[PDB]
Amino acid sequence: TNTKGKRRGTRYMFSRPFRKHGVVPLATYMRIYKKGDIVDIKGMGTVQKGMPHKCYHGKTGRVYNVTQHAVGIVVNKQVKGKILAKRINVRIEHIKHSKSRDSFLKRVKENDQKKKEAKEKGTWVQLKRQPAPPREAHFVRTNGKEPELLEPIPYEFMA
Amino acid sequence: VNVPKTRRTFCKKCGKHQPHKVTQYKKGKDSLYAQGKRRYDRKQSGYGGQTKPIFRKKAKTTKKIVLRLECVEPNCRSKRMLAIKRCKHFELGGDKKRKGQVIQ
Amino acid sequence: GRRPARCYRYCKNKPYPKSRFCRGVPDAKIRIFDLGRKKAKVDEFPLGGHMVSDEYEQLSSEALEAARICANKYMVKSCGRDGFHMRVRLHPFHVIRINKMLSCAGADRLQTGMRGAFGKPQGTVARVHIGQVIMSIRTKLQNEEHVIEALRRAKFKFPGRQKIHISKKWGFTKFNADEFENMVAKKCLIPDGCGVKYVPNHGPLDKWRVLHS
Amino acid sequence: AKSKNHTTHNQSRKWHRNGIKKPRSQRYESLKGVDPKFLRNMRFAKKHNKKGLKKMQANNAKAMSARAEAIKALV
RNA sequence: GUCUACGGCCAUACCACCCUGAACGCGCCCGAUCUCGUCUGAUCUCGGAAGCUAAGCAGGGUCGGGCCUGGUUAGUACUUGGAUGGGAGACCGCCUGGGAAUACCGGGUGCUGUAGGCUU
RNA sequence: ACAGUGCCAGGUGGGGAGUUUGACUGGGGCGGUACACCUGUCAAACGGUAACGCAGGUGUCCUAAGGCGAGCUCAGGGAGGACAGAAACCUCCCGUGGAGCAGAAGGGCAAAAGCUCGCUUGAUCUUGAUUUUCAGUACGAAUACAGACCGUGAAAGCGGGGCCUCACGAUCCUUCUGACCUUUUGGGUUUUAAGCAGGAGGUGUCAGAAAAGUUACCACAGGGAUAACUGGCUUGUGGCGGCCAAGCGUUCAUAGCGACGUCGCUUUUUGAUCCUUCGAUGUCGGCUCUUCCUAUCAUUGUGAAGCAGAAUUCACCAAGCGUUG
RNA sequence: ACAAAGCAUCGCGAAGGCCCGCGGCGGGUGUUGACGCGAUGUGAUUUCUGCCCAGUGCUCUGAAUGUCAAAGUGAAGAAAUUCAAUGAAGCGCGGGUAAACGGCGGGAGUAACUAUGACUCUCUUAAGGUAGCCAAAUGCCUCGUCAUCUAAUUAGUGACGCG
RNA sequence: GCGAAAGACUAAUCGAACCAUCUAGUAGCUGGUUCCCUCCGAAGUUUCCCUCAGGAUAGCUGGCGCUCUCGCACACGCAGUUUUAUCCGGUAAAGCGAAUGAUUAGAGGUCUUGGGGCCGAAACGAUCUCAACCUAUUCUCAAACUUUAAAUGGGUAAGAAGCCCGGCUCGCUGGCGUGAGCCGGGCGUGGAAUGGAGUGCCUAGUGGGCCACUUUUGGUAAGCAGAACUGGCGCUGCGGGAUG
RNA sequence: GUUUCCGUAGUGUAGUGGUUAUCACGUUCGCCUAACACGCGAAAGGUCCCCGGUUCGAAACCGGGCGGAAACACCA
Ligand SMILES: [Mg+2]
Ligand SMILES: [Mg+2]
Ligand SMILES: [Mg+2]
Ligand SMILES: [Mg+2]
Ligand SMILES: [Mg+2]
Ligand SMILES: [Mg+2]
Ligand SMILES: [Mg+2]
Ligand SMILES: [Mg+2]
Ligand SMILES: [Mg+2]
Ligand SMILES: [Mg+2]
Ligand SMILES: [Mg+2]
Ligand SMILES: [Mg+2]
Ligand SMILES: [Mg+2]
Ligand SMILES: [Mg+2]
Ligand SMILES: [Mg+2]
Ligand SMILES: [Mg+2]
Ligand SMILES: [Mg+2]
Ligand SMILES: [Mg+2]
Ligand SMILES: [Mg+2]
Ligand SMILES: [Mg+2]
Ligand SMILES: [Mg+2]
Ligand SMILES: [Mg+2]
Ligand SMILES: [Mg+2]
Ligand SMILES: [Mg+2]
Ligand SMILES: [Mg+2]
Ligand SMILES: [Mg+2]
Ligand SMILES: [Mg+2]
Ligand SMILES: [Mg+2]
Ligand SMILES: [Mg+2]
Ligand SMILES: [Mg+2]
Ligand SMILES: [Zn+2]
Repeated sequence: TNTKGKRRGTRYMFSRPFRKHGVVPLATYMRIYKKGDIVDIKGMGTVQKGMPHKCYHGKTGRVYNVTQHAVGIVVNKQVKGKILAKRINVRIEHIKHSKSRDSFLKRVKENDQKKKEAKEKGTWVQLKRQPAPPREAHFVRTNGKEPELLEPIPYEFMA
Repeated sequence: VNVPKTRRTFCKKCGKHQPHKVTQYKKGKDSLYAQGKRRYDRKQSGYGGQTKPIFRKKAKTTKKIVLRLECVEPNCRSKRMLAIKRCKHFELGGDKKRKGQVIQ
Repeated sequence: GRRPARCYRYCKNKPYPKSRFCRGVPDAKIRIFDLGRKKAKVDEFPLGGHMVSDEYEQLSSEALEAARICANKYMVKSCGRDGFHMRVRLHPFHVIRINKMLSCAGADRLQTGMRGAFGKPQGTVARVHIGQVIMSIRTKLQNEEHVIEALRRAKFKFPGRQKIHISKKWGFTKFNADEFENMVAKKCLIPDGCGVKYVPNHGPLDKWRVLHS
Repeated sequence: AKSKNHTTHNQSRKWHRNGIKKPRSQRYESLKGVDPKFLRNMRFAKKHNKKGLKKMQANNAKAMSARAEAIKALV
């Protein structure tokens, strides 16, 4: 049997990456979070107060609370089946803004724009994304060379 | 461990930090007339043998030490409990431990 | 003494290197990984003969022992005591274990069977991959056949199979042998006893000023 | 009388037979867990929305008649 | 072109040495009356403005070490799936897809934010 | 006036009574504790995962070894400097951490979390919310807040024990503390007792029985879920046999041998294992009797010899018939 | 194997020893009296019966300043009560007892072949196994060593004894 | 009870008689458990237990429903998918001329220094030598090492509960504003493919498992012991593998 | 193989809690003696088994090893 300890096996997880042991860069606690914002937890060794727990390391969740230097945040945690939407309290040093959201809200700001315009025209524009289509028959042109002849090369034991 | 004989901390009644007089706690003499004893008396009474369990399996070698604080200002004198983590050695007012000296 | 090499032939368990975590290891049997004239120069021994493994297996410390000696003996011979250099390129590094021989006296009364099956260190063993070299010899280009036969005899002290191969390098370096003389004059390479130092167009200019001076 | 000591063998089957359910989320989730000084204030904000409903109602008809004028000026 | 004050990202900014710095500043620098601190006005605190770029700092320089990025190593090592494939076995080949790391070669060497100067 | 009987009290009491005499466990017993916890690993790059799998640690210690605040810089090395040497003390230079941070390791740490000082009690009082084991129950431990009282610092802040991951304990009972608390019963006053709210006294089998043996005089319910025979799988060990060949053999590797190594066979050794049998397969030898194998001791036929003869080893076809008192 | 004669301890002068019974001023030994009764141990005869009272027992006109209850007495209180002084037997302390249970050791040097060691050093304990006896029904190593008995003996007998 | 003692004997019975009753004593343990057809259909895992042949609770199962959806030319929702973005990761591999830990060789070094020497009274004098260090090198390694660093894989996100305006409320927050909360208007298919979804009650059986690909821990190995991932067998016949 | 116990002067043995090392004998030197004994005075002698760690400091406290010893290996 193994030990239930809160920081078991994190020997390699919470470890500051490389050539970064030291002062936390001050930007990381001067960006703002407000309820609704989506956040990806990523623990960190230097700050021990308010750490998450290793099963949330790498997970995302939205924000529901904001205290003086921590953020209440709801993530999903799968347990033997049933997924429990549970809310944890994590100090800011272990948190980033997830740009996972931000591809859309840029497809949105552009979709809303491309619909307000081209509405004075009435021309229906492709608003939906659409997966990578078949590559659309074209030409190839060799100019004045035949292709280069390739031959499988004779084996020889290198060692 | 070692603790000082006095300390300033919250006195529940005054609503303020106030000087206290620290002393460690010893149990009281058991009543002989508390309900539990009176009951245990006249069930462990008669031709029955022993009735309630009794310990013969002791495990730990120390008890949590309990400080019995009391308000120094008069008219309050409201004693209060304070438990501390265990220790098999304990004193009061013992010798502030003298950094940077010769260990003879 | 020791179980036959059968039982410790395959690489089953993760490497068990001698460290603070296993101790009391009996010192490896093979000790001297190179003999002959290890005081040679690169400029006088152009024949990199190899003995390359063809199977992913283990080699006992005591095997690398006999394989070296029996090659020292078909060498200094036809070659002479000065005319070669022999390298063993597998240091027995991984510690092999033995459950304690299930020792019993008389018929028996008890052994516990498997409780605490974990056993003691018994010896050491080399890990070998396909296409990885075991032994390498270097002599004069004159003496090719005697490298082939000296390595051919050492095959018979080894389990599994291994091909004998003559390298395109110069002696023990990493440099293709058709190119050595060219990279020696103009000093892309500088003699360094056995090996050779590849000097690039990188460093301070005064480091050059020594050469071509 | 030794026995097996553990396994997660067909457990994936079991808890995926009723198809692991991401927790059904409604709008308006509970405020339980938010710091009291937020609520202890936002309840006073909510409790006195009505004091100031006259401003809200007349100022609503102002924009409702200014945008009934904006949609009629377009007409 | 550049500095000073406060900075962001934290080596393309470091380190080693080499060369050059107009004017503003930054500094070295000159004192211990008061404030303050020491075994020592060495540091810190304070009052200064006689000197000098000697150094820090700035700016460059090195077939410089380091870092930052590309190439190669290499479709190599490894691997998701697949077969009534091979092999006594170790292992190995192919099909369907993904795809690294050194040594070895190149290129680069701090970008900027706000507020104030100087080159009027 | 005690002997003695009547009744209470202390002692003594396997003479007698009742009962108990843990669990895990490559059968059990004896050995351990994998029985509550904590590191690194195993663990297959989310988490989670087993064995009496490894390598280890805990039942602590701290009045500061905590809380702020300053102030510096550590291990190690070089060069110097009266006694002074590999080591005392002083001084300069280098010093990304190679020291230190009470302990196991693992993470984390530099005008710090390290060391040195001054001031201290946030190790205090009080509701809830959440994390960790998880049933998503407790206990423990922890994380964010909010409300008081403070400590500290110019201040921003920081601080409700110990830089982070372990250092702990229900019901019942007992004790202590708190409220001009409630009940103490037909009213009223005092004791006394019972409540309410927090601490302590403890269960180490650590979600918590008050507990020694023996049975070869033994009993019952069962168990092939669990041994002692056979049989299987395996083959370490045992036996038998090859390959390479350094050497022995006066000389000569291989007539006969053969080290250092290496590949196998075999189930006439012992082990491992626990698949079969516990509504029982009679569990050592010897006697008798049959048959079979060849890994040939003799005899038929042969090839080898360091075979002159004799004698003798080595090998081949060979199990026909022998192998005793 | 038991018994046994014999040897030996042990209690007891009768309101006694041992013992039965549910109870009586009840019964057994007892129609008894220490040459008797009860309780054990060994086992004829012969020859002997060695050390140890530290342990556990038993026991002793033995000190009970150790403790120790019921009552009893003393004190405070309004009373339940609370607190005092005191103190029986046994426990603690001190004698005796092994024909009570039982116990009875380990190291070095040293003699003129070698070896062995009379002899001499420490250490320990409650004494450290004496007279005898032994590979015995008691010896692991073990088919101990020598002899004898056999053609041949893990058997037998006899000696040897750090057992 | 009785025993010249074996636990002997006490009416075929003795380590404790026979008879009736208390008595249908208790059993986590063996054995059995009675008609058909139809539909659905498991577990051998979780935590706690004087728990390990048993229970408790989790799951997995069935029954009963309900709430709606609309194939009634006029659908939202979900998913053991995949794309498109986007974070997370320390295994295979690699490396050790990058740290830590091992380790071979030479060249280079009186680095330091030594311990022996040989030539020296002695001498960093000469020549060696071996030790330890280190300057460029080189051979080989690490499960409890790591600069690097995959494959498979884990999170989210891909809109109406969404955007965009207007305005009120505050005991929080502040030079003003923040922020949150409200009211009021203004605007629709936001990647592929699939399928009606949501939710509440009771609840049996089970809690000995076994095998195979790949991964992998003890062991020499096992039809051995122990994990992962999926698949099976148990619960299941049929064609094939002679037989299974 | 598992569980214990030790190692200290030439020898057998004390000893502490982490600041020190004993006793006895042996031995060396004197003195008595005609000469040995005996006796009296003085003397010298150990990394406290080898190790690594903790610590200001280890002979003594931990961990490993080496050597000498003791105790278990039962039911078939
Ligand atoms: Mg009574
Ligand atoms: Mg000055
Ligand atoms: Mg300058
Ligand atoms: Mg200058
Ligand atoms: Mg460069
Ligand atoms: Mg009894
Ligand atoms: Mg058991
Ligand atoms: Mg995984
Ligand atoms: Mg500070
Ligand atoms: Mg507060
Ligand atoms: Mg601290
Ligand atoms: Mg009354
Ligand atoms: Mg018997
Ligand atoms: Mg008997
Ligand atoms: Mg079985
Ligand atoms: Mg068998
Ligand atoms: Mg010869
Ligand atoms: Mg099994
Ligand atoms: Mg039968
Ligand atoms: Mg034959
Ligand atoms: Mg007797
Ligand atoms: Mg006697
Ligand atoms: Mg006595
Ligand atoms: Mg005798
Ligand atoms: Mg006799
Ligand atoms: Mg006979
Ligand atoms: Mg005899
Ligand atoms: Mg059953
Ligand atoms: Mg890992
Ligand atoms: Mg069952
Ligand atoms: Zn008070």
